[PDB]
Amino acid sequence: LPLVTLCDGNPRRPSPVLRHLELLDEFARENIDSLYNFHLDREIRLQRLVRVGFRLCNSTGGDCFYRGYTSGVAAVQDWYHFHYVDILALLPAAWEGHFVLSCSYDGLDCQARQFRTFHHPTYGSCYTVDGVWTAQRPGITHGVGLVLRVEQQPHLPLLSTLAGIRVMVHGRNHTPFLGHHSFSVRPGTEATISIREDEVHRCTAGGEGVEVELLHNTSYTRQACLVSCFQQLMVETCSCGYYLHPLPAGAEYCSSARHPAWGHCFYRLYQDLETHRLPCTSRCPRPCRESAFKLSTGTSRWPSAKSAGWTLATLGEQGLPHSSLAKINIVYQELNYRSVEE
Amino acid sequence: EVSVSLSVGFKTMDFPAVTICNASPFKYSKIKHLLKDLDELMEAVLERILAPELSRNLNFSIWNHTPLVLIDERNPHHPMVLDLFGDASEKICNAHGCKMAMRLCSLNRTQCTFRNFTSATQALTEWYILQATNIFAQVPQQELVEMSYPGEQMILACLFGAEPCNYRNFTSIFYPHYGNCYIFNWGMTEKALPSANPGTEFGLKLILDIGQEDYVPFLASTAGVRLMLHEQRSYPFIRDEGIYAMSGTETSIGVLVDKLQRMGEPYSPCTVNGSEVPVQNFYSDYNTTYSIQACLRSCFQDHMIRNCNCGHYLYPLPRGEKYCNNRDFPDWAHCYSDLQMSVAQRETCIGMCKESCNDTQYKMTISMADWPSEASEDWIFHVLSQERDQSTNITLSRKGIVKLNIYFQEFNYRTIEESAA
Amino acid sequence: VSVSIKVHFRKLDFPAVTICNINPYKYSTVRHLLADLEQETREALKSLYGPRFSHRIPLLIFDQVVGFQLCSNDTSDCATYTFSSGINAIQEWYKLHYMNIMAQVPLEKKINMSYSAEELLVTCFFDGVSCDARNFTLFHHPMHGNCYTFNNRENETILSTSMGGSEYGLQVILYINEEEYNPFLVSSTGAKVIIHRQDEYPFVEDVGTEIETAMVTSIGMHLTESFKLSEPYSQCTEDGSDVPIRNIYNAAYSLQICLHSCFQTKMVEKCGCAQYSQPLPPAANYCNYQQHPNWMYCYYQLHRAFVQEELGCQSVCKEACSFKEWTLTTSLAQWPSVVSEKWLLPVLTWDQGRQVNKKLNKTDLAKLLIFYKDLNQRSIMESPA
Ligand SMILES: *[C@@H]1O[C@H](CO)[C@@H](O[C@@H]2O[C@H](CO)[C@@H](O[C@@H]3O[C@H](CO)[C@@H](O)[C@H](O)[C@@H]3O)[C@H](O)[C@H]2NC(C)=O)[C@H](O)[C@H]1NC(C)=O
Ligand SMILES: *[C@@H]1O[C@H](CO)[C@@H](O)[C@H](O)[C@H]1NC(C)=O
Ligand SMILES: *[C@@H]1O[C@H](CO)[C@@H](O)[C@H](O)[C@H]1NC(C)=O
Ligand SMILES: *[C@@H]1O[C@H](CO)[C@@H](O)[C@H](O)[C@H]1NC(C)=O
Ligand SMILES: *[C@@H]1O[C@H](CO)[C@@H](O)[C@H](O)[C@H]1NC(C)=O
Ligand SMILES: *[C@@H]1O[C@H](CO)[C@@H](O)[C@H](O)[C@H]1NC(C)=O
Ligand SMILES: *[C@@H]1O[C@H](CO)[C@@H](O)[C@H](O)[C@H]1NC(C)=O
Repeated sequence: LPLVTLCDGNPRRPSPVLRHLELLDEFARENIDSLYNFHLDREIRLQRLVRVGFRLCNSTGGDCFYRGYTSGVAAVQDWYHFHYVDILALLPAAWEGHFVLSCSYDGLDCQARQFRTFHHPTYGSCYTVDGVWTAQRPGITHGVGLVLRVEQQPHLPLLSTLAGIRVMVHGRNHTPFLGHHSFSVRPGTEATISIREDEVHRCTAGGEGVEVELLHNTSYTRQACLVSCFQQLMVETCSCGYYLHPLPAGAEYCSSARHPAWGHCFYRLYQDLETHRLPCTSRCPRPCRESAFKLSTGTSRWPSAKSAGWTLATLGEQGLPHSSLAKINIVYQELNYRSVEE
Repeated sequence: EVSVSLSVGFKTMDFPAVTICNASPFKYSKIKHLLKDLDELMEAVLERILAPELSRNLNFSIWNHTPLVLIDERNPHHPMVLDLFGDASEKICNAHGCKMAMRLCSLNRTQCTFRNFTSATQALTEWYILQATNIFAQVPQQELVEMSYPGEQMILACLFGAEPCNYRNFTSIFYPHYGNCYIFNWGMTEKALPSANPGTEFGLKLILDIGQEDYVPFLASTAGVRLMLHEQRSYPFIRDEGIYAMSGTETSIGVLVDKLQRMGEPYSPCTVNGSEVPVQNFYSDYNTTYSIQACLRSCFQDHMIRNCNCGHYLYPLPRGEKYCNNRDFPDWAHCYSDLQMSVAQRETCIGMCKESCNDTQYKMTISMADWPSEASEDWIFHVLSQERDQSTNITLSRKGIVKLNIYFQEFNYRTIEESAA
Repeated sequence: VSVSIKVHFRKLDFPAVTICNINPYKYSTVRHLLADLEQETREALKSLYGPRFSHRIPLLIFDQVVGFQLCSNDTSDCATYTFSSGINAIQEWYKLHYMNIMAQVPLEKKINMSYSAEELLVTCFFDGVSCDARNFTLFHHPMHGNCYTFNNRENETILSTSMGGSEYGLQVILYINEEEYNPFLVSSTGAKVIIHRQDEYPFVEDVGTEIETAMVTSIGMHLTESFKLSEPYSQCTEDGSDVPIRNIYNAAYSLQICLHSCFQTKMVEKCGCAQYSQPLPPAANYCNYQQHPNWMYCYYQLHRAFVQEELGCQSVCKEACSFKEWTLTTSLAQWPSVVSEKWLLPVLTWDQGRQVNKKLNKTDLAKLLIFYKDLNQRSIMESPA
């Protein structure tokens, strides 16, 4: 039976770097406010030119190129994201209530203590429902129901600009972020997500055969092979790793404090992915048996105007500041998954 | 014998042609120099139904084309058929025995038939659509194409993969039910671009402006961008294939190309390229490929030209004919309603158009989130307002903006193919 | 054996569409039956966030963590539900007593306490001609009250469509009155919709989609049929002609109908009453306090057995040998637009006639379009050599 991961879209400001992120917020205001009406490199700066963008150069200056966009909404987003990545690699040594207000299954209660929790820099805090139980029947009373807080005010205003929970449905023993079947839920609604699984058999046989070595514990899958291959190219060309990917045992995450031209390196390799120059796609096969999840979703307003007096008390019971909530019903659509072959 | 082969997975290929239309056919601030008199009459019809006691010197030559009549049959031995104008309180009846209808006519109005509704909302909507069609069909298209939403206004930002994009990169067409429609990656005038990676990072990213404050109030009942995916060089039948995208919302559409290829006549009746079918296609001057809906919509126009001596507004027109309108063809409303409601016509055309051997389809997965979030609105809309590259209308409407992401899904390719045993 | 796939561009049969309001019963009515219970929910909530029903299922305190008992005559062993969210305890406990009250009310009065077709449907349209309450059959669902099914009445011909798109499918405007939702039952607002064969029972609660108000919800369809071979080649059944279980649903056989009817039969077999929220076997009565004071425990244990296949049902019920399914492609758009709202709402509140003199709110309406996206019908078929 497949799992589901919920991510809040609101990453933290880790205490070890709290001052540096304030420096970046100040710098970002100084820039946007110019284009329109302390280790961080203040010269990797936004420019109005493509119509707006930012330049990247070689370690001695010399060669340079611009990433440029039709609109500032894209340029500011990506530029701030680059500087955010440039900070988080500095500190710490990878060190570290919930947004799940309530959970239930078939009348039973459940809590965050029963989920598995982790973070990812661009998706925020994440929880895995990790159900070891077997689906009894179709219908909502036989799948989980979850009530979730969407943190509309304290979003980091430049890093990500969506209001809603991200849903990722995936198999057992998978990291959720690669090959993400990312569905999303608006605040103030109840989303009824029904899951159907398709499988295909024919390639790398569950990890047996040819591979490029992986950098995290998982079932083998093509996307993970591409990610580790990209990280290998990054590390072997520029002796540091990119932050949104796992880190080889002998590497360091890139930052201007030690790798003063890493942006040029990264975005040229990423352009090789944009134009599909990289060798990884030829190195990495599909699994010899594989499955994909297909979601059919209905949505409705929640809570009703008359029963809204309840969610106010559910927030008060948790003492939370404060429609702001969302609800997700997750249904396993049919006991009818079967393989496609020949 | 025929063997069914199949395959599924991911493959680099030409990204689907995407087409973008605003739900309103025209900008009310520009088209209202024609629709002034019809709107001045429509408001009076509404006042005659909703609050009669408030009920000047209207244009009844618009009304006498196809007047609405009240019909009430709650006195079975003697029904009363009653025109709303030219007439114990003053109320129109809405009871279970009351109906509302359009009195379509022909032959110096010596023969007539009623198109019949149970609800004033449908009656008024259909009456206004027919009257506005009569109005529009008299305007030359070279001018009518300039009273709808320019791409310069509507496509507010665009980005494919990481390559720049803007309005002049779309091929424009006038689709008479929707006004100007803009087609991306159509693959006709230039080579089409491929997409080699799955996920939104490598799809099409759009910000669009629905000018809701400027919709035609009696035509544009729905607010959104009408949206469709289709293969290169084919015509977008956006009326029945089209998705909607909602404003104030980031819509993400994951695409799976799901083809089915058949053999042809010695194993199945399909046609490979349409050179063989009995009926010529009036979409020839778009230079698009053959498709059965193009063939059906050319049956209908051919039979309209055959019966009424004019062609209807919603379809192309062979170079010799005229569009139906009340000045030249007084009987066109009745003559068109017959063909529209005749199921026998649909049957005899489906018996005349052979369907294509390549059944190609896009199995979209649609996802939505509120955009922009509360914390970012105040800078996103300032940025977008400050770079419209036009010197007018500074006030970018905050409740009219859409954002689209269209991308190839994790599995983007599925194909079924017939093969000879 | 072999498989082959055929495509017909042809005039199609239209499905049966079942529409429900998400609110079971118009609250201004059922108040006169539930006030006896809402006194006790109010007392409980005022105790946590400042007694006949509290005596039947006591609320318990577990050092705050709270829940309730589900216990039986040999009270040594019995079940309990306990909740980390104290207020969620009251929400679930109220749903418990609400269902045990409603399961006692006779069917013909209970129907009258819910929405009528003339009240739920503002306007209706199909292939260019109007429809009304006379074109929908009633369907009483024990949770959702009254649901109305299009294109399903007997001894008159099944509706069939010959043109593609929303202009020639079904489209309706639904009135979804947010003022009449039960205040004590936390729920969403909208309408449920499920698209099914005429001979198929609508498990609308389990399988149905949902509609959001102030939207035009368009549901374009393609029809996929598939057929496969019987027991000499693969295990399946033809309309229930060879299984030892009875379809109490009065509908054509399917795996779900077999599962649920087998469970209802076992349910009636032990402790003598039928589970509510499902149809009633021909010799049974719905479970309730007044007749079956321990019933929820003999349901709990039997349910725990079912999910582990220990009742045998899930081993002996079989898959149906052929089926249709409509691959829906749902979408939403804001309706009415800001400018059209001026005239459209007055006209709709006139089309409702007698029912309300005050204007409709944009949030009390929903519009629905159901149509064949194209006349192409996909048929997948298997046969032996
Ligand atoms: C009701 O309104 C209709 C139109 O909605 C009025 O008809 C219009 O009458 C004017 C004046 O006769 C016509 O203008 C003509 O324009 C042509 C060039 O387009 C010009 O060559 C002529 O000298 C003249 O200016 C206009 O074509 C005509 N429109 C139509 C559709 O026939 C009518 O006057 C109004 N009737 C009543 C009863 O109020
Ligand atoms: C997942 O499967 C891999 C093999 O693909 C196995 O080595 C590993 O122990 C499993 N669990 C995790 C957490 O990776
Ligand atoms: C179908 O595709 C095949 C192979 O590309 C080609 O031979 C045939 O002309 C195509 N027909 C249409 C209608 O695209
Ligand atoms: C269409 O194909 C037919 C044979 O199938 C051929 O005779 C004809 O020349 C082709 N026409 C075009 C326009 O490709
Ligand atoms: C079709 O091609 C003809 C001849 O090249 C040209 O006159 C016409 O404008 C073209 N139309 C389109 C839509 O490309
Ligand atoms: C229920 O019946 C009562 C009278 O017995 C009537 O006042 C009420 O309108 C009825 N409601 C419905 C929905 O039939
Ligand atoms: C159901 O109640 C009725 C009336 O008392 C009667 O048929 C019988 O007593 C009951 N049957 C069962 C199975 O409980």
